[PDB]
Amino acid sequence: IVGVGMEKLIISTNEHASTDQGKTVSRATTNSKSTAVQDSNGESWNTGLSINKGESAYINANVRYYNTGTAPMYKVTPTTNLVLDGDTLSTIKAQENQIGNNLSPGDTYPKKGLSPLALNTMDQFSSRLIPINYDQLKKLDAGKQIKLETTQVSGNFGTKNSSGQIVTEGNSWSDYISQIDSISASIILDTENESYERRVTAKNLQDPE
Amino acid sequence: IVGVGMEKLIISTNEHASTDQGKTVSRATTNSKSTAVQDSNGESWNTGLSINKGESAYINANVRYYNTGTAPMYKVTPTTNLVLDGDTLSTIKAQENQIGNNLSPGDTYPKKGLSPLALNTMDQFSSRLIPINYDQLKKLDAGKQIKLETTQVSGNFGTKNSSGQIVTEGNSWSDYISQIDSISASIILDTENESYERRVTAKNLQDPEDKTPELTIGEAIEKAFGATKKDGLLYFNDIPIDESCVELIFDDNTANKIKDSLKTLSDKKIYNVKLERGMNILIKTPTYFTNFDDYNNYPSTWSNVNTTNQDGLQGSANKLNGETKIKIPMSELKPYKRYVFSGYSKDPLTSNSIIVKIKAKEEKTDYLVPEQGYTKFSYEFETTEKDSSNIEITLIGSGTTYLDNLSITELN
Amino acid sequence: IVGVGMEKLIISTNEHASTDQGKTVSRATTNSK
Amino acid sequence: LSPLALNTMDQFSSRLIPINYDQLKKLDAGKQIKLETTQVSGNFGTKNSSGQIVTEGNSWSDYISQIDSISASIILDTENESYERRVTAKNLQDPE
Amino acid sequence: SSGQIVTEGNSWSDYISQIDSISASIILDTENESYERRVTAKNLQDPE
Amino acid sequence: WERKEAERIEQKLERSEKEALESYKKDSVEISKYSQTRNYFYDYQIEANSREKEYKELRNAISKNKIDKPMYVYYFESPEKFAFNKVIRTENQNEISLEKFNEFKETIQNKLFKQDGFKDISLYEPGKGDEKPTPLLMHLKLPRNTGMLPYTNTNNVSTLIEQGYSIKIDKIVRIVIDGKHYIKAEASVVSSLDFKDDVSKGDSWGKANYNDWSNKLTPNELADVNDYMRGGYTAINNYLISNGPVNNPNPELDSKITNIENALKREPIPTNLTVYRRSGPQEFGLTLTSPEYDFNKLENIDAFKSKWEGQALSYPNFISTSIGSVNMSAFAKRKIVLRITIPKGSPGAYLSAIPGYAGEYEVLLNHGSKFKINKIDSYKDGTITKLIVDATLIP
Ligand SMILES: [Ca+2]
Repeated sequence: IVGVGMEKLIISTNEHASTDQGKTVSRATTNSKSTAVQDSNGESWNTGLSINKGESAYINANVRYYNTGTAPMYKVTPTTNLVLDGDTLSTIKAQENQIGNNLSPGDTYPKKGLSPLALNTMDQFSSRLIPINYDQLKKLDAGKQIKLETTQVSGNFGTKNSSGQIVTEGNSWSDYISQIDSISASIILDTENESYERRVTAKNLQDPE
Repeated sequence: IVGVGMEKLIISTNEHASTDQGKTVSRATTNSKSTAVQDSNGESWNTGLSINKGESAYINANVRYYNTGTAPMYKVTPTTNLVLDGDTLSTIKAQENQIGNNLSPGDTYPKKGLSPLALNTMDQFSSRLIPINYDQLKKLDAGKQIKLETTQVSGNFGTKNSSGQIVTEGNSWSDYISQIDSISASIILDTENESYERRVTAKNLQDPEDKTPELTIGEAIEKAFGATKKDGLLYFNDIPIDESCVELIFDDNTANKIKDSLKTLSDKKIYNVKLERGMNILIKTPTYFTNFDDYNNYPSTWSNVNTTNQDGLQGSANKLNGETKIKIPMSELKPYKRYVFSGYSKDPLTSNSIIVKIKAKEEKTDYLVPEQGYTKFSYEFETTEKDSSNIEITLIGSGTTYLDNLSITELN
Repeated sequence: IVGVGMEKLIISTNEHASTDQGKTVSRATTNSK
Repeated sequence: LSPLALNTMDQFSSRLIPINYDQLKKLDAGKQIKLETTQVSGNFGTKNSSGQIVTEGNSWSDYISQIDSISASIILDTENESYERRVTAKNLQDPE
Repeated sequence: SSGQIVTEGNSWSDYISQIDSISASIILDTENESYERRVTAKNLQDPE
Repeated sequence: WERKEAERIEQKLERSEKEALESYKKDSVEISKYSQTRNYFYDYQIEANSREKEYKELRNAISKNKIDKPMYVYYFESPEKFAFNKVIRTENQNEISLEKFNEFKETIQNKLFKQDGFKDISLYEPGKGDEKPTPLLMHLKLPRNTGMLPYTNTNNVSTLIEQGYSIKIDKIVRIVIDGKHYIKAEASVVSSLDFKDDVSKGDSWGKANYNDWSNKLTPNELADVNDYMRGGYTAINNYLISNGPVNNPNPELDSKITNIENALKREPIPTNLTVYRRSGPQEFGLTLTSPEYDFNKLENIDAFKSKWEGQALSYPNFISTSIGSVNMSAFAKRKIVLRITIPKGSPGAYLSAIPGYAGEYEVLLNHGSKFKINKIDSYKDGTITKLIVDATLIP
């Protein structure tokens, strides 16, 4: 049973700023019909500020994964929602930068004592950042918060042969989730410092077989 | 049976805005044949707005996946249209960010209690957003909405390998979709809070080598929905789904086939008609229905209550020369729906007709002439505002006529 | 036997349009002699 | 037929070959660019007993070093034609 | 087994550490060329 | 990994070899069974069979590819192949008893068992989805220069070999796989020289190894042994059977016996060799009219195996054997065929090396030789079933 918790979120405003300054020197001469000489000089300063309405800022979320089940998950690949007010800004599946190799029951990735990992890219090859609008940025500036919802998690399990050779590649937990949830009852014990979630098989009394 | 529904749409206008500000200081000196010193100060401001007519805005849609079949689907990858007026803006196949791992029958992705998922990329690697024109942006600002249509869904099924392990890779439902659709009839039960869609194999009578078993519509319905039989009628869980307790909607070919089969049939019931390939049958259970034996859900009550006569379709008639009055409080009816009031009527002796008066939004008065047998009339009405006056149904009549199985069913 | 039929075509003109507006204030002091 | 054009340097043939400003000035001053081939990759065909030929996975680079190590190279240079051959030579310090 | 030379999937990194772990390294420098070798050395703490 | 390795092999195969491999993939059992007992028929019978072409193509395809180092192969074998008729455990049982383990242990104590057919093996130990049809698992070490044909069958890279050796079991232990007890055996191959049907090769080898044998013979004893093997071998053998030296001693025939023994002892066989001989009922203490000589019924074979398999043998006279295994009209009636393995260095000679009609690929062995029977098996010869005895000569 794997879930994701967001610890803090960072805004990266996307603005372009400029600054100029110049100097000029001139000279003039007039001969009417009378002569004259004019000497001139000056300077200037400028500033600028350009902003894009399509992508006014970028966001970055620090997250952790936890396991409250009975079995480890290998190659943890969760999918998360980012919700601001009533809008799901984006849904990101974890890239190869945000994949946890091991997650034992009762453990955490990154392990306790380490900083949270940063989820700041949305494309497949981790080369594109997560944008937001001008209106969404204004909503954030007014004090509204972004929530993180986990919708699913992908992971592997290990199968052992007679010589103790563990293989996880190609063994997917998603193939068994529906079948386990269909024939089981869920029990949760909450305590105070740790939580446990279990599934226990239940009998169908309408089937004689 | 997997479909997609859109919750809301988000528009991201692609504009570039800039501001400038400056100040200047000058100095001049003129010498004529005299002197003159001039000091100049200045200031300025600027604003700008740039727009691209090709990609003026980007659109983001929040969607959900639902399943109404009998099997789960794995790696759900639907394809959708985005249509504004008569223009399909784009068709997107779901990428890794918009793929559902599991979808059990009757479930939803994301599960109930979670926010909808955002579909905001159109390329294969989720690296490019979905643009619209300047004209499409103007249409959107004018108040027009974008509709979403799902064209197809890709998914997997699970089998077992040489060991006990479950494998889903390489098992595709598209290899069986056409084969299942070609040899089956489709039956739908609508209910009120959940829909069910089924496919039941039908026999081809032109092929002498087709050994598939034969079925009628009633047997097919019972097998498809797991209905139980109490007294010769079908109940889904508690709702009666017998052909006289529900509304049946066919397509033209199915209606013609049932019409041709009825005239040669003995019992002359639709549930006794032989099932055939290509049929489209839709069952719509009523919101309120009374049979005068055991079932009654009306929030109000009928003025005439006399079930001492062993008549009617199923052992009850509850009708005499009096007048029947029902008062629907309008607090249990949806604001904007196209409701239908239906029932069965019979005159054992040829007598006067019945004054059917319906007052929901406008007063409607119509007459029907019952025959020696039972026929259904199925008049219609419509709610107004969810807070306006009540709904009044009056069935003024004489000649000690008979009624049974009165229902109120909604539709689009 | 599979064929394709087009039902309508949509044109997306690619133009870049901009709009600017400004202000200016000045003051000069001249001392002839 | 006309010579082929070599004008890209990435794997997907999407990026051209640039030069500096100093290199451009040198080119404009009359200097020339030479081409030197450093290696060639290719395949050989193995013919089945039923006259079937496959060239996938058969690489000459697996044999180039071995052929060069145990052979002597001979070149014949006639008019408008050249021939290059490798002939196996015996090693006398090896009795086997 | 067919009798042809194959160099695909045969990596030297699989053997670099193992060769360096059990060998002694000797280099001859001369004047115009350099030669580097590894020669297997015995471990006397292992009776096997 | 092995898919491109299987490809590189099949590419260079002939179209006939490809269709032979496909026919094997469809009907492996009958082809294997035919290859086991194919060389015990007549010369012309094996030529006209409707399955000899498949055997030739398959054996050529297998022998095309050879290995350069010894390696281990893993497969499941029926325990009755090692002359253990009882059941170690049923296919539904989970445990092997100590008594069954011990019985199997003293059954296979010091013996060599010959394998002579196609077999499907694996280069990796059985795992999870692998079929486990018998409670006996074999770890066999193949020798250098042995043929293996790795072919893909429904994705699974399977390997096919042909057996032409005799294996001996070194150690056996009881292991657990998935909650079931198995008997695991470490086996090794004992190489031997076997000319099954190609009598030409055996004749050439015997000529090359024994045409100079006469030269080493002193001329008087050479003519003496020659005259024996022409005319008096029957008389000498009959005198030996009746225990003549003990019952009615006489030096005239004892001289012949001593000369024969010394001449055979002069030059021994230089390599492990196998010979085939058709034996008569009088050799096993039976008569042609004895009911047990009919091997059509199972009980006759069962009794013969129970009373003979695993026991010893003793031939007071000399043993006449042939290198070839094909049936001859001289011994067509003989329902019992004797398979003998000659250890290297044992006395013997190739009689047919000398010019003239010395016999039919005749090989003679010293009198008084003892034999041990390892396994006995049956094969059908037309309307009757003949019986094959596998034995090893002991010094
Ligand atoms: Ca009724």
